[PDB]
Parts: sequence; C-alpha cells; structure tokens
Amino acid sequence: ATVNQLVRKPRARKVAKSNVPALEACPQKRGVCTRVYTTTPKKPNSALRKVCRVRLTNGFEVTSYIGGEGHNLQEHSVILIRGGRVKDLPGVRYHTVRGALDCSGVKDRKQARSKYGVKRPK
Amino acid sequence: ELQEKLIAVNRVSKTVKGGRIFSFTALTVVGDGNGRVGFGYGKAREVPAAIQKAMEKARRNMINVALNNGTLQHPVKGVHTGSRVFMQPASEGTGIIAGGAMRAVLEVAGVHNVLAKAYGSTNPINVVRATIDGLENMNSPEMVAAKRGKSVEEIL
Amino acid sequence: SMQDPIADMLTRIRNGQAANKAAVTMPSSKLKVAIANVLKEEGFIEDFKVEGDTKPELELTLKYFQGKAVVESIQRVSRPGLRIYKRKDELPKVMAGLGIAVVSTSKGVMTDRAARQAGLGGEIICYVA
Amino acid sequence: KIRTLQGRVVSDKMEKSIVVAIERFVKHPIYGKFIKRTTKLHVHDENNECGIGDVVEIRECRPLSKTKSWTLVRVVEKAV
Amino acid sequence: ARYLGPKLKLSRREGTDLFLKSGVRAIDTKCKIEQAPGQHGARKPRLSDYGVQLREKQKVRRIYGVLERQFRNYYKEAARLKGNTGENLLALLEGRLDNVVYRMGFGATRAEARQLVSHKAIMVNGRVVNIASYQVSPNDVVSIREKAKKQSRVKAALELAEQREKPTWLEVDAGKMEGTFKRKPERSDLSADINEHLIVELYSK
RNA sequence: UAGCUAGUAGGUGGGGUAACGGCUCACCUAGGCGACGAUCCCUAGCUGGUCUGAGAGGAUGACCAGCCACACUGGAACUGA
RNA sequence: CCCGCAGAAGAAGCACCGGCUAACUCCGUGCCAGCAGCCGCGGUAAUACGGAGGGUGCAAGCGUUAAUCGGAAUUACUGGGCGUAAAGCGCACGCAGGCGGUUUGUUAAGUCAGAUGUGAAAUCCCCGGGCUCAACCUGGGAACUGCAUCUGAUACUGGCAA
RNA sequence: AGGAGGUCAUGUUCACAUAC
Ligand SMILES: [Mg+2]
Ligand SMILES: [Mg+2]
Ligand SMILES: [Mg+2]
Ligand SMILES: [Mg+2]
Ligand SMILES: [Mg+2]
Ligand SMILES: [Mg+2]
Ligand SMILES: [Mg+2]
Ligand SMILES: [Mg+2]
Ligand SMILES: [Mg+2]
Ligand SMILES: [Mg+2]
Ligand SMILES: [Mg+2]
Ligand SMILES: [Mg+2]
Ligand SMILES: [Mg+2]
Ligand SMILES: [Mg+2]
Ligand SMILES: [Mg+2]
Ligand SMILES: [Mg+2]
Ligand SMILES: [Mg+2]
Ligand SMILES: [Mg+2]
Ligand SMILES: [Mg+2]
Ligand SMILES: [Mg+2]
Ligand SMILES: [Mg+2]
Ligand SMILES: [Mg+2]
Ligand SMILES: [Mg+2]
Ligand SMILES: [Mg+2]
Ligand SMILES: [Mg+2]
Ligand SMILES: [Mg+2]
Ligand SMILES: [Mg+2]
Ligand SMILES: [Mg+2]
Ligand SMILES: [Mg+2]
Ligand SMILES: [Mg+2]
Ligand SMILES: [Mg+2]
Ligand SMILES: [Mg+2]
Repeated sequence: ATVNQLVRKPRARKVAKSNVPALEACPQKRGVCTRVYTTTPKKPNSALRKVCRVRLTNGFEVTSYIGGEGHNLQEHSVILIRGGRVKDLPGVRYHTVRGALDCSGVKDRKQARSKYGVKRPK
Repeated sequence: ELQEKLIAVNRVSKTVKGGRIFSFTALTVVGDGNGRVGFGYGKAREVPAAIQKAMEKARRNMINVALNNGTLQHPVKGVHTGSRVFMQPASEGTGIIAGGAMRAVLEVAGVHNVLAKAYGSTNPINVVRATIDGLENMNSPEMVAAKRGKSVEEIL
Repeated sequence: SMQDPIADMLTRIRNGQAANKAAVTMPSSKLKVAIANVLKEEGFIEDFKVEGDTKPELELTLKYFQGKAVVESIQRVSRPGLRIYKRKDELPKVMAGLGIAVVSTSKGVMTDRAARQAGLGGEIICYVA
Repeated sequence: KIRTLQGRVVSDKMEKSIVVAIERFVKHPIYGKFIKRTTKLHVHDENNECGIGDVVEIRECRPLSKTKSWTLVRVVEKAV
Repeated sequence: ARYLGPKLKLSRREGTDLFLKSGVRAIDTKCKIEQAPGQHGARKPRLSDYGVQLREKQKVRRIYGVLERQFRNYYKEAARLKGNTGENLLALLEGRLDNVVYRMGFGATRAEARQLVSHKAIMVNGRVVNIASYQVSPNDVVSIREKAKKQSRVKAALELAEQREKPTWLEVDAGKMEGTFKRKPERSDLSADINEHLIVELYSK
C-alpha cells in the first residue's frame, strides 16, 4: 500500500513450485522400470492408458506414460523419462522418451517420427 | 469513401420457454482515415443482418479527432468500464503497435504511428469505447492555445 | 488534520471547475500566492486577489472557455508523504509540453519550461494539464 | 580543513570514551521516501568532558581500540 | 539454404506476380496466376490480420530470395539505423549486391543474378566479390569480369531488362557492361504495391 | 530464530608486530551490541558484466577480466622482500 | 589466396494443418487403438487418432524436454485494491515511528547549479577502419545513472530564534 | 379516509447442431 508500509514490509515475491519436481532441473532422467501396467482415465475419457512405475537415479519413484502404439517394456528395463503430464490420468507427470536406451521405436510410423524415434524409411 | 471493418462477431442466447434462441451480435468501426471515426454495435438473428445493421449504426454517430499527420498529439489515457487504454504518439514509420480492438480503431481513424497498451480487461466492446473516448479527449496546440488565451508559438 | 494546503488549494480549484463556480476562496499563504500567480501568468485562471489582514483570504476567478472548464486535469506530485526532486535534465513535460508543471527552484516558483531555460531544477509542486 | 561529522551523544558511561549518533537523510533506493537512518560510532573522548544529549563534532583518526577509531574535535550545545 | 522448389507456385500463393520468371512470356500464359496452389486452391478463405502480416512478410522474402534468419537480421539493422525503419529495411534489401546486379540488367531473374554473383563473374571496385548478400555502397562500380563478359545469357538478360523499366538510381553502361550505384533508392522510387508497415509491426510483436 | 556477549566493552602499564590495535598479559572500571533486527538456522564465492525487459525492474555470476578462498582431511612453523 | 581441368555433375530435411495459429480432403478405425500446451477429440461418414495426396512454417537444420525473463498492471515505486467478488483489526487510549496552520529572520542539513578527482580494461551505444560480405577484430567518443571534495543559490523540506 | 379481530422421502450416468 503506502510507501511507508512497503518500506517496513517489502513485496515478498511469489515463489513458484515446479510442475516437474523429480527431474531436479534436468532435461531427462534414467530410471529402471518396476512395473508396467494399464489404468483408466478420468471421467470424460475412457481407454486403457499404458503407464509404468519408474525408479529414477535419485531414489524418486514416479509414474510415467508410454506413448505410441505398443511397447517392449517390462521389469528391469532401463528407460529415459522426460517431463510433461498426461492430464486425464491423475498421477502421471512424465513421458518415456520413445526411441532411447530400451524403448524401441513404435513400429511403422510415417509422419512425426522424430517424436517417436523411428528411423527414416528407405 | 469511408473505410470500414468488422472487429468481432459473437453469438448470444435468450433461453425462451421453448428453448434457446440464438442470435448474433456484430461490432464494426468505420472512418474516413483523416480524423472522423465511429463505431456501431448492431445485433440481429443472422450474421449478414448483424453486420449490415452495425455498419448503418456506425456511419451515424461519428466523432472528430484532432490529429497530427497520422499521429496523436500527446499521450492519452482512456478509461471505460473494465478497460484502461494508454496511447502514445510514437515517431514516424513505426506502424500501429496496438492490441485487438485498438488496432482496428486506429487503422480506420487514420493514425499510423502510435504506441498502445490495453490494461484492465480486454473485452472488445469496452476497449473500443475507451479508445474512442480517449481519442475524443485529446487536445491540439491550436485549441489549447485558444483555450488558454495565448499564441501557439508561446505554447510551442 | 489539514496536512497539505497546496493539495487543498488544487482540490478546491478542481472541485470549483467541476461545480461551475465562478470563483473560489481559501486561507492564503505566500506559497499559494506564488502558485496562483504562476497560474494567472499561464492563463489557467482569470485573476487572483487577496483580502483581509489578520487571516488573509485568497480568491481566484476560474476561467471557462466554451462552457467546458479550462483546467482539464490538475494534481499534486510531491506529496508531504513523498517528496519529489528532479534535476535539470529530468524536468518532466506534461502532455508533451502542452500542459505545464509548477517547479519550485532556488530562484522562486516558475513553470517547467522557464526553469529548463534558466538551467536549474528543483522540487515539483503540481502537474497542470 | 578536515572531514568532520556532527552527531549527538547517546552514552558516556564508559571511561575516556563516548558513543555518538550520526543520523542522516538518505533517500530510499526503490521507493524514494527519505528515511532517516542512524549510525552508532565509538569516539575517543579525553578528560571525559562530554555528556549525553550534547552535539559533538568528531574526526576520524588511527584506531585506538578494538572498536574505537574516531576522536573528538570540539563539544557544542552542552544543554541538558 | 536457398529455396529450390517450383517458382510460380510462390507467385500463385501470393496472388500476384513476383518476377520469379524471366518475363519473356506472360505469367498467365505460363500458369494459372489466379488460383492458389494445391488441391483446395480454388476456394478462398478469409485470412486474419496475422494472416495478412505473415503474407506480406513472405511476399517480400520470396521477392528478394532472403531466408528468415537473415531477414530478421535485416529488420534489426533497419530498426537500429536512424530514421524510418521500413524505408531503411527496403533500402538494405535493394542494396543487396545480387539485387543490384539484377536491376542493372546482368541477369534475367534474381536467381540468375545470384548464380552470376556466386560463380565469380561480378566485380565491385575492381575486386571479385563472391557473396550474394554483399552490401553495395553509394558511388560504387559494379562490372562483370573480362573472362565471363563473353557469355550469351548476359546479352540476353541485358536485352530483357532494356524493355523493362529502368531504375534511376544506378547508371548502366551496357556497352562495356558496367554500372555505377548512385545512391540509396527512395520509397517513392521503389514499388508502391509492397505494403510496408506490416513487416515492422509484425516483427515488433 | 529475542535477547546475545567476561578478553567481552573501555582505561593504565608490560610484552608483541614492519605497523595501529585486547594482538597478548596483569590490574581497574561495568560496560558493549540489539526492533535501523543483535544472536541463531538455511543457503551462497563477490564485481565489471550476461539474459530478459519500452523502462523501472526480475533472473543470473559459464567463457573474458579484477578480488578473495582452497590445494587428500586437521594442525604448526621454518626459509624468505 | 590465385590460376587451370572435368562434369549438373558429390550435397534437403524436420515439424505442423479443430480454435488459439499460416496451412484440407480421402481411406483405415469405432469411447477401442490412441492424441493432447489450454479448450477438448474418438461410441460408424473424425478437417483433432493412424496412412495417403495436398499445403503451410523453418532450413543444415528441425522438433520435444529442462531453466530465466516477458505477456503477468498476477508483489502494482513507475503501476492495484479492500460495501457485496480475497481483503477495514470488535472498540478505544497511547510510547517509539510517520506527517505538520501562518509570519519574519538566520543556518544551509536535505535540495538545485558549477567545478575537480574517481567511476580499470573489456562488454552495451554512436561515428569510422580491416578481414571478398557477415559473424569477428579494432580506432575515437559517448555512457558507466555513483561516490567524495570545493564554491555558489534560499523557492520548498529540515534545524534554531522570535 | 385511520386501526384491528379470526400431509408429499427419492430419481443410473453421458450425450444437445447451425458462426456470411
Ligand atoms: Mg484481468
Ligand atoms: Mg582493530
Ligand atoms: Mg544458416
Ligand atoms: Mg598497550
Ligand atoms: Mg610498548
Ligand atoms: Mg558453496
Ligand atoms: Mg513489462
Ligand atoms: Mg547475487
Ligand atoms: Mg569452470
Ligand atoms: Mg581428489
Ligand atoms: Mg594443509
Ligand atoms: Mg623471515
Ligand atoms: Mg487459418
Ligand atoms: Mg500430433
Ligand atoms: Mg471415416
Ligand atoms: Mg492425422
Ligand atoms: Mg511485473
Ligand atoms: Mg486486482
Ligand atoms: Mg460471500
Ligand atoms: Mg468477501
Ligand atoms: Mg469497524
Ligand atoms: Mg486513536
Ligand atoms: Mg508548514
Ligand atoms: Mg518532527
Ligand atoms: Mg547543502
Ligand atoms: Mg569501462
Ligand atoms: Mg566494412
Ligand atoms: Mg572500443
Ligand atoms: Mg528554509
Ligand atoms: Mg524554515
Ligand atoms: Mg437416495
Ligand atoms: Mg434410498
């Protein structure tokens, strides 16, 4: 309010919490998958979303989404995860970088391949 | 040779006993490009009727703006209900740097070099109203020197 | 408690202009007298005049042009709670030099343009547009 | 000519030494309000002639103690 | 770097001529200069103000053959120079060496002018300049090398530019195939069809 | 995180340092700092600058340059300008 | 760096196309597979999922993720509010603290002006020069909004006296 | 014109179109 009041109590900034805490301000993290399974989305949606329970290298155990059509992931499959959530899926806040250490590229893609790690078709 | 342009077409409801009664409302701004500008709301059951009605209501109800070679005379602060608008006489050749409604209003009024910013709300109706009010409340050296009873060269 | 007589004078002028009074009156002081003198020299008022000795009363005759008041907007800058001092290189323009700004310099009270020509800044008193 | 500071005594309880206050008028950086900050100094008084509430002119000298580096030039306004 | 696709497709998208072809034959004779390219090119949808600003920026870019990150540098330099930013930008674009050597007649199109510049055939102030985006200077001489002066396409392009209009701010002696760049052209001397303020108010987003 | 501090605060004298000085010692006095935030806790090398920003500001301190600190961890001195 | 040789000959990809946002149709699918930055889309004709044709945007790069500023006037000094949207202490008294009716002196602390020293170089900006242009390098200035000192002014604030 | 006396618990969930 008044300058006199601000002098005694200056504006205390609004510190922001990161939406992606278990990455420790790092673009991606390597983790070993503990359990692959499927869940159901929230009320507007209806599907079988494929997720996995990843143990990162910092001891954080998070839940990640597995994009694309199908996968080849089971227990003790080291994968790379990146930020970003999936909304209609309460807990998941990470996407597996498809086309990485163990995540094989989703089969038979033709456009937007780079997002799914698919080599150039001959 | 009045230049004219629509800004926003919206859709509204009435919810009569039978059901919803949708209708469209336009908003258009006309101007000569040399000071004379005006705005008309217009509201009908179809988009062509709405725009025609708004253009007819906008040709009438035009104001006069004291201008300085496509530029404002002095910084102005227009205010309407929820929108506060700040306009400033930028130098030549900088173009119209303005928000949504202000862009149309100035481009049809004739201003060609202006810095703008729309604080408060950004609802197109109130922004148009505030911009036209702010331009209306602008003085030129001639009129201010006449008002104060001095010569323009004295005011500079 | 009346802790700003200059702000009170500006408020009186503004309210009188809004209420279409021909003249306003106030308890005088040698600083309000100087401000009113500057205003009369710049044409924002018709004429000022003091009266009385023990408790002098300053009386201003406001100026209208075509039914609309001459003084569009007027406000105090250097409030007692927060003084304002500008050097010679920051003497602010009001309405890009159309309006004036009363500045108290070490050579009296004068308009911003006159102070800039003389080459010395000082305290600000009010923006008169 | 030597650089001097005028201040007011706060306490003279200790021997051969006085405490002054150097209240100054420094404009606030961000807001512009003219706050009134105060700096306490330990000043070397000889003969213990000073008293609380007295205007004192002081000067900066070589250190004379762990915390004392100023000496007294001339007392003024000894009023109680 | 440079764009290598079909040319008249660009002119069709922009709606108007962009001088991408030699001009020996009428553009409408060469292609449908009215219908926009593609399967859905027949119908015309309304384009927003962002659409028209982008369309003007791309029109100028495709006229002069300049890519985006180079055009943004040109805009920053125009905004940094004193005076009118749009006129400064058009002055720089007209001051490109390849544009100059196209204007004076040593090339059918700006692409051919660029190839002539890049293949060490042009020479400013007696030094061979290999840079397409070289910035010429007022009162400078642009000539073609003695070795390459014998090519046929130079003669053909000279004749083509003869029957076009002649830019008044650069004197061209086609007899010995040289030219003198007089001074930076004015917005009056440039094309009025190039709407200008849109580019500056687009980049100032 | 509300009171903290006995070489602590100041004075006389001896010693010590290239040098002033509780730097150290003996004695004397009871002081000193603190709401203009003392003490305690967490974090952090600092600056010219870099990024952003119309500006005020916000974030930051890699490379280049100035200063400080450290050399497996904890101490200590010698030689020497 | 220059000259000479052969030959178009050795050299184009990535994202997106429901609105925001420049750019649309067909086929496959059928609340499944899936997409997603926000709003959402998919339950049999899907411009939103996958493929194809077409197009748009960037280009030896293009996308995704992380991080900061901006938009955010959304910590508001410039630049907000408090009857009902979040927000006036239940009410008073009052010490620090903030502010101070009018006149004349005096001081010159704040304040303003001028001058000197300093504010390293580099960086930013301006006018030029050199690398074929540019990035880059560089010459001369301007700034480095600051601090200290000296000499002035007395309007306003402050001190002292009446 | 002034003022007075004298029954009824609950409701699967989601779908709802026009924008020159
Ligand atoms: Mg809002
Ligand atoms: Mg010491
Ligand atoms: Mg490149
Ligand atoms: Mg001793
Ligand atoms: Mg000794
Ligand atoms: Mg550390
Ligand atoms: Mg801003
Ligand atoms: Mg820091
Ligand atoms: Mg390092
Ligand atoms: Mg080690
Ligand atoms: Mg050691
Ligand atoms: Mg030694
Ligand atoms: Mg579109
Ligand atoms: Mg997609
Ligand atoms: Mg279908
Ligand atoms: Mg698709
Ligand atoms: Mg902000
Ligand atoms: Mg608010
Ligand atoms: Mg309520
Ligand atoms: Mg409430
Ligand atoms: Mg109350
Ligand atoms: Mg009270
Ligand atoms: Mg007073
Ligand atoms: Mg007081
Ligand atoms: Mg002074
Ligand atoms: Mg420097
Ligand atoms: Mg050069
Ligand atoms: Mg330099
Ligand atoms: Mg005074
Ligand atoms: Mg006084
Ligand atoms: Mg029930
Ligand atoms: Mg029941």
